[PDB]
Amino acid sequence: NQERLAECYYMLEDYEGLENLAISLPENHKLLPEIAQMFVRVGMCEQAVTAFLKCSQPKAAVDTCVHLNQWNKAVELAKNHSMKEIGSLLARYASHLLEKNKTLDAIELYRKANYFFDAAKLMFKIADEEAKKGSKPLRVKKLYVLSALLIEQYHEQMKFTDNAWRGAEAYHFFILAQRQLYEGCVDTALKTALHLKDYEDIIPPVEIYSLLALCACASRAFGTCSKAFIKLKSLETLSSEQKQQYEDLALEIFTKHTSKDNKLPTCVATGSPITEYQFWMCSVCKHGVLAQEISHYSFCPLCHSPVG
Amino acid sequence: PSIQIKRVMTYRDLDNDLMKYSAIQTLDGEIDLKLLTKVLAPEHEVREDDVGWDWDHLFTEVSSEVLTEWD
Ligand SMILES: [Zn+2]
Repeated sequence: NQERLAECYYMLEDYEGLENLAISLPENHKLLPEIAQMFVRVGMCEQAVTAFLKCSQPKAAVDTCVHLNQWNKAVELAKNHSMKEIGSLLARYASHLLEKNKTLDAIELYRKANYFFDAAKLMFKIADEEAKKGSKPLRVKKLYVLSALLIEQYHEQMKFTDNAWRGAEAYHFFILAQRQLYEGCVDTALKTALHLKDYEDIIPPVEIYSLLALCACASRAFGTCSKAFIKLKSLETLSSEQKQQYEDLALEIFTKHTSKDNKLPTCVATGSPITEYQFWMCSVCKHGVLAQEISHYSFCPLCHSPVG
Repeated sequence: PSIQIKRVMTYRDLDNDLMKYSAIQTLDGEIDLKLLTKVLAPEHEVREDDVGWDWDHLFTEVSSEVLTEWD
C-alpha cells in the first residue's frame, strides 16, 4: 500500500521514510505530487523538488524554490527547463527588500541566485558610502574585499577587476601606512603613503595628504611635506578657517625648517616595488609579495586567501 | 578598592598616553601636529591577525557591525 503508507510516514514525522517511499515509486504515480506537497509543508525543499521533477512538474518544482526562497535552484531549473520567468521574481523581491532597507538581504539573494553583478554593485555602493562617512579603515577594507570577491566570482562566471581590487588596495595601503608609522619604520610608512597618493579617487584627498604630510614630518622629508601642504591648502573642499589653520601650521613648520628636499608592481607586504622578476603571487587577489616576505604570512595580506 | 588607589590609577593612566604618543604627535618637541594627527587611527584598529577571510563569516561580521552602527 502506497497511499496510506505515505500518510503514516507523514503523521509519524518519519520524513526519511517518506523520501525512501518517494524514491521507490515508479517514474510517474498518483502519489508523488502528494508526497511533494507534504515535503513543501514540512519545508524540505530538496526532496520536494526531486519529487516534483519525478512527477514531471517542473513548474511547481520552481514555484516551491521561489516559495521556500531557494533562488539558486529556481534559477538553475529555469535555465534547464526553459521557464526564464524568475528574473523578474528576483528583481522585484530584491526591490521590496531594498524598500525595507535590507540591502544585506538583497546581496544575500543575489549571491544565492548567482546574480553576482547586482550584489557587487550593491556592495560597491555600501563601501562608497562608508568611505564617504570616514569610518574605520579596516571596515572599509573588508567591504571592498567582499566587493572585489563578488566581482571575481562574476568574472569566473563569464568564462573591471582592476577597479575592485584597486579600491581594496587603497584602504589596505592606508592601513599598512598607519601600521608602519606606528611601528616606527618611518621610511616605509612614507614610501607607502607616496604609493597611496595615486588612489585619491577612492580615499578622500584630505586624509590622504594629511597622512602623507605627517609621515614626511616624522621622517624628515620636508620636500614632500611642502608638496603635501600645497595640495592640502589647494583642496577645494576645505573651510576658510581650516585653510587658515593649515596655512598657519605650514608657516610654523617651514619657518622651523627648510622646504627644499634632500610602473613596477607593488609588494603587498611592505609597499616597496617588486624589483625582482620572480616573485610570489596570490591565487586570488592577483597582487604579488616579495620572496623575502612571503613565508611570514599564512594568508595573503591583501585578500586573506590562503598562501600558495 | 581604596579611593586613593583609584586616584593613583587614574593619574598613572593619564600620564601614560602623553609620553606614549609624543613620539609622533609632535615634531622636534616644540611644534604640535594635532591638526594632522586627526586622520590617524587607534593602534588596535590597524592591527590585523593572519586569519583566513571566508566570504560567509566576513559578511556576517560586517553585516552585524553595520546594523549595530546603523540606526
Ligand atoms: Zn591575495
